[PDB]
Amino acid sequence: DYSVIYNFAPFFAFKCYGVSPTKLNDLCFTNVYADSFVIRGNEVSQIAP
Amino acid sequence: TSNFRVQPTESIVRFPNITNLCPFHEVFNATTFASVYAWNRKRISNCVADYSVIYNFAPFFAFKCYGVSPTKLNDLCFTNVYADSFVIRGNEVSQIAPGQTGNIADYNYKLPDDFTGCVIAWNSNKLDSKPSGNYNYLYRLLRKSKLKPFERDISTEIYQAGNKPCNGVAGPNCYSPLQSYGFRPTYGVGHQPYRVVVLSFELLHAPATVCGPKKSTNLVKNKCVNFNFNGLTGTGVLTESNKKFLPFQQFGRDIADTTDAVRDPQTLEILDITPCSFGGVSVITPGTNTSNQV
Amino acid sequence: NHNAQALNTLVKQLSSKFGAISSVLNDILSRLDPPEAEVQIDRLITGRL
Amino acid sequence: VNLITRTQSYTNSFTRGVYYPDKVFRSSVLHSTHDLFLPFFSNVTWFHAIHPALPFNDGVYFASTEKSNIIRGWIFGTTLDSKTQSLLIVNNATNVVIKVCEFQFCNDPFLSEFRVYSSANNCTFEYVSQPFLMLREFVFKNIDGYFKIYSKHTPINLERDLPQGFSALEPLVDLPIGINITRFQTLLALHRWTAGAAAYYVGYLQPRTFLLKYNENGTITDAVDCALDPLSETKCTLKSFTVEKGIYQ
Ligand SMILES: *[C@@H]1O[C@H](CO)[C@@H](O)[C@H](O)[C@H]1NC(C)=O
Repeated sequence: DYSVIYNFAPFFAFKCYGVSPTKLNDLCFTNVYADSFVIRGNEVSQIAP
Repeated sequence: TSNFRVQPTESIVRFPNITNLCPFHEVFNATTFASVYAWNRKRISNCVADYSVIYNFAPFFAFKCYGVSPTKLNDLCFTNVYADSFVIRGNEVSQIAPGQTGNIADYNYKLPDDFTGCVIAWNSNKLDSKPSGNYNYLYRLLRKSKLKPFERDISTEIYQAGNKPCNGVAGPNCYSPLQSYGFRPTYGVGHQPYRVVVLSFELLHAPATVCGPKKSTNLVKNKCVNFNFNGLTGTGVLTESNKKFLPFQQFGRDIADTTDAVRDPQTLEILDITPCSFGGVSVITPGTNTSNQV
Repeated sequence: NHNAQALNTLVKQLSSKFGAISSVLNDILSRLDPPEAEVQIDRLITGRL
Repeated sequence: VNLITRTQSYTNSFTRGVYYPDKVFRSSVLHSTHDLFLPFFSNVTWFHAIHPALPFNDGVYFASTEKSNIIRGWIFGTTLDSKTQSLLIVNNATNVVIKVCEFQFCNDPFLSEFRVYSSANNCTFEYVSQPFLMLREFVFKNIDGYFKIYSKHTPINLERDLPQGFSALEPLVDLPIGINITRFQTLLALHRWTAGAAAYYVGYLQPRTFLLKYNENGTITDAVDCALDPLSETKCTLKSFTVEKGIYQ
């Protein structure tokens, strides 16, 4: 249930590449991998395919 | 061997007559501005469009034209000229681009992905900061869904993050989407105020009504010239035609889906457009050893 | 009739978008930045070829 | 309060509602367009108004057969008050007035224009042109930000003229934004009040492909609705009004 993600604070960069953010709840996935770390603000734009 | 295209000889521009000018000033000097959530969208129509006044103003931080070449702005004709004036922070200027997503892009003002026009952003920090605080400029950072292109939302909706409505009061999962910009003179680029005017154009089959200044040289009939009749540029020979166009418009076409006939912005004379004479050239030669005459 | 049909099909497909913004070459030439102009011109070329 | 009562009947659209898709001239050619057209042989609501709002859908075909200018305008809006943008057209004996102001409308507005609207305030667009009204057919269309009214006037002998009558875009686009228009209300004209009757014809437009025939003079003379019947679909897929005997996929 990805609604809890929207329940948190506003996101500076909520960028979805291969999946539409609105279609997340409808779709089914095989594996989910959560990678968490901390970077500076100007470094966020480097985290992209 | 080769073709024989009858190269054109002269050029005729016959843009319609209005010989007036554009608001293009009250959409740029206007003493006060608008918010990004509440952005003034003015339709400029009936004009001559001298974009020289734009270059006459202060240097522009990001004078990026997406659908139109910036230097070729005066040559083409456009149906509707739109002035969209608002103030956003410097780092948020990049968010105003077709195909680019961001908080200001999606929750305040979303340009179409196939947008054609020019974004004119210049720093206005000379006189925008006051000791009291520039709370007038506001932006939306929360909305139920993504904004459709060219959509405006000024209503303050109570953000119902939880499964129960906030009932218009503050509490858990109860935050106002609107946020006031903080403008300080000493802040670097990224928080300084920036005045952004978006020139939205719409190329379609209605009278130009707005076409950068160009004086029409007279017409040249039986001959081979370029024609520019309300933006449709081409090559052909202008001849008197017996077709009887109804008053609707001028863009006459034939079964070949080609501009057979056109009406000029002077008389309502209808001229049939025929392609300039051309063909293929062939060399009849005997054997090379026999002779060199061809 | 078959010959006329083929010729008409060619002339009609001269106006196809083929994924481009517009079917008119001069409009793209006088309207677009040189890289985007090259991209759209290449699309039109592929379609016409 | 409510002082206008309308009676509804249902009738057949026959072959009306064909309009020019674009301002492009054509001669002796058959053209296929996919547009918001009036479907052939559809239900048409006939309203008689005696001394009441309607939805707009994607477009409305409005027909009148009146003589003594009983209808004198139209009203368009979403909330029909000052809260949302509206579009008011009035047709006096001298000119047409189009306003995109924030007019607040009565519950049953009717036709000096004191009774139609109570107050006027900040507007968006205003247009003054020659009067629309001089069988009057109008086609409304607000799709790509523009507002389009197409008009035509034909004589009367008996009932709706079955032969095809094209609608020409004379009033042109008003260049409005028109906001999320969702409803439509008509304006009947009373006098300085014994009796009064109206002859509204309301039909709805729908995405549908039609084939149009242009004569040698550039005028539409006949049309075929591709979805009406298998014969019409065959005519559309053959790009010809005449169909030779045979079997067609
Ligand atoms: C076409 O227009 C001409 C005017 O030159 C007129 O004589 C002729 O009758 C018209 N034909 C039709 C079918 O309207």
